Amino acid sequence: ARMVAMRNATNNAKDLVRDLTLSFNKARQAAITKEVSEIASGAA
Amino acid sequence: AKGVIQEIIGVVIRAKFPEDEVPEIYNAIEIPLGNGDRLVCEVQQQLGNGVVKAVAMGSTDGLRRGLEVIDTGRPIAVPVGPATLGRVFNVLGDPIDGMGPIGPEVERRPIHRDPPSFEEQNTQAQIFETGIKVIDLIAPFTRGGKTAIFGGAGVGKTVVIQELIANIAKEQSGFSVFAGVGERSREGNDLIHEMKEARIDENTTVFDKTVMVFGQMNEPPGARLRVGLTALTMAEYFRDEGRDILLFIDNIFRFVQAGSEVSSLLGRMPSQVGYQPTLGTEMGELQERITSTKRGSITSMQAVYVPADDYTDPAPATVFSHLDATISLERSIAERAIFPAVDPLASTSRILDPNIVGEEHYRVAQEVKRVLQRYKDLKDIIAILGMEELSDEDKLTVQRARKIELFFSQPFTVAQQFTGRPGKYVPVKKTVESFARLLNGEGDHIPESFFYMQGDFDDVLAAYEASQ
Amino acid sequence: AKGVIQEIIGVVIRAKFPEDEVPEIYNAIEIPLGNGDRLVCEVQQQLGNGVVKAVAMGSTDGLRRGLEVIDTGRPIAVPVGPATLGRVFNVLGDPIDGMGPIGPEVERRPIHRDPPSFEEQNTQAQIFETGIKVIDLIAPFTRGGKTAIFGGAGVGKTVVIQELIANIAKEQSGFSVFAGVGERSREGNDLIHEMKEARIDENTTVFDKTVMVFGQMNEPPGARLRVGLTALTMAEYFRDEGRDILLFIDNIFRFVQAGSEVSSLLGRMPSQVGYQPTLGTEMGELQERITSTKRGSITSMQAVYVPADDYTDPAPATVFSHLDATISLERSIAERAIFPAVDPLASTSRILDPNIVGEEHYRVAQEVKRVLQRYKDLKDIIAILGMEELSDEDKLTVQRARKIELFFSQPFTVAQQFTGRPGKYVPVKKTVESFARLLNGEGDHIPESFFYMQGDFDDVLAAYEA
Amino acid sequence: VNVGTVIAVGDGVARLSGLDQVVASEIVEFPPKAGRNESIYGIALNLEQDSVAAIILGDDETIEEGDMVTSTGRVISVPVGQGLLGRVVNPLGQPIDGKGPIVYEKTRPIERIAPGVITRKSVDTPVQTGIIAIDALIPIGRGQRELIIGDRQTGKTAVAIDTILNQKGQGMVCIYVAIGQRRAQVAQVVGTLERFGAMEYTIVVSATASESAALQYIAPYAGCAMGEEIMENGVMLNGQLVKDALIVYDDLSKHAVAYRQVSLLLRRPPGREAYPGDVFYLHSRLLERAARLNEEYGGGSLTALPVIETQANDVSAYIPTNVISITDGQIYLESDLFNAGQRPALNVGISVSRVGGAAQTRAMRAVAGKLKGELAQFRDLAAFAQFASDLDATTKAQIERGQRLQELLKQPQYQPLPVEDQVAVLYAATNNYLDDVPVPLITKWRDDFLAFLRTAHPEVRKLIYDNRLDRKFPTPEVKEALEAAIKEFKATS
Amino acid sequence: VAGKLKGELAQFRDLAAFAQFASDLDATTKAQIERGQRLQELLKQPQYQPLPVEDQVAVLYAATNNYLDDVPVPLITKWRDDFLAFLRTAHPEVRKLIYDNRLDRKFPTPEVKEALEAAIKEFKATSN
Ligand SMILES: Nc1ncnc2c1ncn2[C@@H]1O[C@H](COP(=O)(O)OP(=O)(O)OP(=O)(O)O)[C@@H](O)[C@H]1O
Ligand SMILES: [Mg+2]
Repeated sequence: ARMVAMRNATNNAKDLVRDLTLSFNKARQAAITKEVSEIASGAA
Repeated sequence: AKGVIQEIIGVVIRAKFPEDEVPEIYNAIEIPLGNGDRLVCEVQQQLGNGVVKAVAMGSTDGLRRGLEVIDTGRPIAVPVGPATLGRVFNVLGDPIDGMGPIGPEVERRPIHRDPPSFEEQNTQAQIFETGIKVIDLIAPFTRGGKTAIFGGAGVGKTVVIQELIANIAKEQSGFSVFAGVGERSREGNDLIHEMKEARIDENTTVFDKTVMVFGQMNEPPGARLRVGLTALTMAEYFRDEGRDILLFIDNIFRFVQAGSEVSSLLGRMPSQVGYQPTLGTEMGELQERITSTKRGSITSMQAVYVPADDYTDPAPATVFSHLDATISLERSIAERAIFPAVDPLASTSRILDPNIVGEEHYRVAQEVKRVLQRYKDLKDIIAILGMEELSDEDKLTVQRARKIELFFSQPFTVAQQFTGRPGKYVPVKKTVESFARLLNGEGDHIPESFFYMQGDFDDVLAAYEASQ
Repeated sequence: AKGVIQEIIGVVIRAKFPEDEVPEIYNAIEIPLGNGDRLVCEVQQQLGNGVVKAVAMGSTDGLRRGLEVIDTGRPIAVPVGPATLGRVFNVLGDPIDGMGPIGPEVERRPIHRDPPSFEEQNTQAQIFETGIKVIDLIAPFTRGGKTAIFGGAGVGKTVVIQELIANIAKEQSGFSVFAGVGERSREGNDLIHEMKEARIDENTTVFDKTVMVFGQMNEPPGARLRVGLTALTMAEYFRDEGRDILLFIDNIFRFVQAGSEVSSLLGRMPSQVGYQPTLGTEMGELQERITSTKRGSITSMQAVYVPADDYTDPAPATVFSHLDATISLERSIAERAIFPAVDPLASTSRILDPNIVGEEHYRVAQEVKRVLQRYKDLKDIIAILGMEELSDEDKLTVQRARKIELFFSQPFTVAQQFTGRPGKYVPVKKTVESFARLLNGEGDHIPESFFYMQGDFDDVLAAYEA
Repeated sequence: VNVGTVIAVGDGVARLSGLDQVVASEIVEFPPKAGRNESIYGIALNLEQDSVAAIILGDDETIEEGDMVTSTGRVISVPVGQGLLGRVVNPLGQPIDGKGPIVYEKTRPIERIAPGVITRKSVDTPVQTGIIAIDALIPIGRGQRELIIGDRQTGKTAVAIDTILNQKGQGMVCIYVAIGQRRAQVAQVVGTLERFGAMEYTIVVSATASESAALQYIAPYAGCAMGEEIMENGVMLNGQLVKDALIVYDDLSKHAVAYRQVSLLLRRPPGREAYPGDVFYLHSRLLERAARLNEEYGGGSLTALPVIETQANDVSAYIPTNVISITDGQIYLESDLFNAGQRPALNVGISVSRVGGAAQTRAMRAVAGKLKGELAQFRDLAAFAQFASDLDATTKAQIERGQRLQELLKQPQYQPLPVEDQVAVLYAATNNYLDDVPVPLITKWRDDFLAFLRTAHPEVRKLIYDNRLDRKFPTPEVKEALEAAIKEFKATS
Repeated sequence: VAGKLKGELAQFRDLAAFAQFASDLDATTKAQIERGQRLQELLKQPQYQPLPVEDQVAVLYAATNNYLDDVPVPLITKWRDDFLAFLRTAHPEVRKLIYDNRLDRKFPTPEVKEALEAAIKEFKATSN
């Protein structure tokens, strides 16, 4: 039972890692966009 | 008077006037435009030797440089009074319904007025029953105060607004004003017309007690920018004479987005994500006019659209500080088929006070938040480890929290178009009693699926007995 | 013509011209370098009274303001024809190999052509038969359609490229163009030179059947931006003759990055994550001349480097918007000596639908992926408790899945001299029949071996008998 | 006074000095010169002092500094009428199919305000897409805005093309606007429309990826101008005057990208996701013109089917949420369902159509309401589906019923189903007449069943078609006839 | 007085990890987490009801010196309120004494220590 529970928990953790990776990449793209936007605004 | 257009940048028109006849900051100028119909622009800036920058509030896509502009000398004047009741207007105050134009004898008031002073502020407020369980329990709708719903694209802001209007528009005890700033002309209007004209209050329809100013998504930025001010001017007359006003503004965001487009065309230095530098001041100038004073009360219900699903966007972040009651609609709740979609933990209200709303109501609301706060604290543990690892009382609180989430769902009378569930009107007392019984333990044996799309607790019990 | 340099800011320069005869956009102005050599700059903007802003595409370190500039009156003229075959060029069309100049008799065409009109496009999509079993079954090519390959270059990507070139050369008209966009001078130029000259097919080396255009790392961003257009210009001559061309573009993301750098240098406002505002338009100028027309077809395989690991990043997103098939080379599949290390589960293709490749091809491909997907799910469980716990039939799927993934191996004619094994070209119909007959039950008694580096099922049986 | 000279050609914008008497959105001509036989047009937008910025509708390398420009005296407009029918054209109205020049009696100005609030009426007449799932759970009416939003290769274009194909005898003028699509995909769509003979009522406006960002920005507006002309004036189709049009804008995400490129090349301030601050205004003014006019204003309609491409099933992005807020209903096409084999992949749990439910044939909703209920039960019991032998008879029966319904919804491409066939199949499946049928062949069964009604009982199909407007569709005559039809077909099979 | 409060609250926050999951913790940790909950419930002050320095000092002394251990958590706040009423009615002199010598280096003066623990014990008998 512990083996099955840890298998399920590992699968859930991997799914959560995938979701968090998607969210982190979205945040990274947003941060780069914000940085370049404010740098271009300061330059102009 | 009698200037000439120099530049036409988008909907922003720069015009040169004589040196001693420059229009004021908020005056309205007019392009004859031929054909007997004229384009009414509103000055925004004064740039120098008779040059003024104005916002077209119109198509402004068929006029050339060098066209003459006539200075009216006054800001936009809209009709006010009982003559505006039961009529539909533009941003300019010109009716668009089939009925005739407003007569000259009707008073014309400028759409730009000072908000009520600090003396005139009326801080007295009381609960307004709306028949929606989550609204009347977690974030009570406030009579004489400012409230709004902040929802994403896919959530049901329009459904909630229409249900609210259907519930509270028959027993108005006063007139009402609806402003359709930046909203679909399919549902936002022309089917609120169908519902408002169908509703009858002792042989007088609800539409006969309503002033509706539109300026919707199709209009250029200027119309969406000043339609809110026009509606406020039409409602301030009724407030000043003592009549209670139900004010329903749609997508205050769309008001802010237009300001953003106007500022971008005006050449102002952009702030944050392309927004205007004068975002806070514009929001204040519009919202401080939406206040209940000592002469009359305005019961205002607003909607706010959050770009993408970002509640940290400057527009909703600016709105949040101008409200008595906040109701946050989340996409995650909506995608769970919970069509009310209100997040109890992100929805607050100032009148949720045991002196104002009642001791039992206050206790029930605080407990319904403490539960679902214990649930939000355990979302990850349930996600990874599962339900079993929690303690017994934690399991009970999580089960009750999920039951409460299902129970906040409620069918709406205006949702019959796409949902087969008949509408339900749950009084605030019934909602409080149902949630108190749910928190006590009654209904623990009931499966959670029986709390979905129900009214008070008696309906859930009856459904359970029907399922045996 | 005969302008004068007015401004030199890095690679971006400005040239003043008379009020008339101002060069158009993309007009390849030329600056004499005080000797036979010259610096070709491509005009990207027209400013005010005769001033044109251009990208250097060269060192631009020995230049002085006021130096003479000559307008060519046309975009970068790239030599085209059979003379380009077996030769290596840069973005400007100058041959960078040991051999001498191409010569004025050879036709030169503008780099900036236009994609084929709406009439010339093929109404239906035809499958391009590469001959590799895994490629032609799991992620079949599309004639005139783009294709992406994902790998770390240590998994035999060059072997697959050489095999495709050899197959098209021997079984079709067979001319290929390799665009080394952002190509390292050591890893990507001399190593590939030796590999292509050493690899031989029917007494002809692969290098003799391909045209190689290298926009190297050390070249300015404009050169790496326009090397792909140079390669398309070179391949379009062979496409116009009715031949079928394979265009191999290495790391199209480097083309995207060069475009972004050029846009940043020109002063244009940035878009999203440090990307050019003209990302979609620039990706459409490219990869739209890669189409299957009435006269001929250009099919392209393009290596794609994914920034970080984002398939939602704007550069891989814009690349994916123009892709018909993706091939995912994977390291573990290559660590075991399966050289065609195409990951069947990750690799997909648009043309793998019943209405094009046939119902039988679709049915077998799905079943091949289905058993492999079941094997991937049981990879955990087999390491969990051992193969014993697995139920029967599931035990068959694991046994069958290992055999089929070993059967994805295929001997290559370009690798004949290295491995001493003749190459086997397996047609798409033969591949479909062989894998269907593998799935239905035939060959189950055969062990996992005898499927390794084989051709059709017929080869697997004949070997088992012997 | 009507002629000017270009003083600068840059990022797709020419400055056009000295072009007085130009209105705020003319279509300047750039008359042909040596080396350019044809004329490329431009849209003047910044009518600033002593210079007129103009987007170049085409490749910007063609024109030079000092090139003569002629003002056409016309706000940006597209030719429209009946001549556009069956022709693939540029966003400028010029033909690209090569059949011949466009014959047009009049040109409609794009970029116009929508009819308005009063000049509208609630949708009543349904649009039959031909997909069981769409026509059952996501009703679409004439003059509404329904959004097809999905993740890359998931079938948005396939759904739009099936909807276009089905509108053969429905008196619709389908308009397909390809924004940013590669030329191969536009050619394949045109060929598919030609093979099924749907081009007799279809107008295709193509703005491909290779074309300038000037196009792909006015292409949806040209298509919407054509749709407005259909809606107001109407055209002659099959000998009758049709005033109902269906427009598919395809990828508006590519339209948003093109407008972002245009704005950034004009040095306009960026907003969220580097998109210009008025991209919502872009898509709203594009889509709001799709309306259902009331009787006094013509009674016409213009159904809009925008298509949005998301990344990693992120419906919370900027453009997808903008279009979701603008449109009336959404058709979420999940990639997981598409890969699982459910090719008409619809996330029916969270896909919805706010309006158009009342704009559905009474029969179709009568047989689809409890279908929706059963699918909801299947979605709820999918959690319990993992357990084996621990489920009672009711839950197992519900799971099997939901699987049967999902297999029924699975429909092959290029096979539209008439409304009578849809309602008959839904009746048979949802009134327990398909419980004995094994799941893997149900789809096959459907085809066979249709053939039965196509051969054995044409009168049953005709009677069902005539009795679709009645308040109570399951009238005794049609109910008995249909029940006899399924009983006869099951016995033979 | 507040040093023990801060230490116990920090230590309870530290053991929240074991509190969320573990149910086999020894009696020491159970009483420790219970004291942490006591102290947390002590701080659940209402609105517009400020407590002067002497009142807070008295309540914190009562809680930190184990005089509040027997009280269940949900009533603690009520307890506190009731306690204050006691000091506002039964014994104002103890509040005056606490306020008067709140600046001395050693606050728990034997004079202060008595008549306050006595007041707490008297309140304990009167209520529950
Ligand atoms: N119902 C269906 N049955 C079978 N195949 C389908 C079905 N719908 C779509 N497909 C196939 O799926 C693939 C992608 O569909 P489609 O051409 O509509 O693309 P899309 O998802 O709209 O987007 P994109 O234009 O970006 O490729 C095509 O090969 C098409 O034939
Ligand atoms: Mg598509």
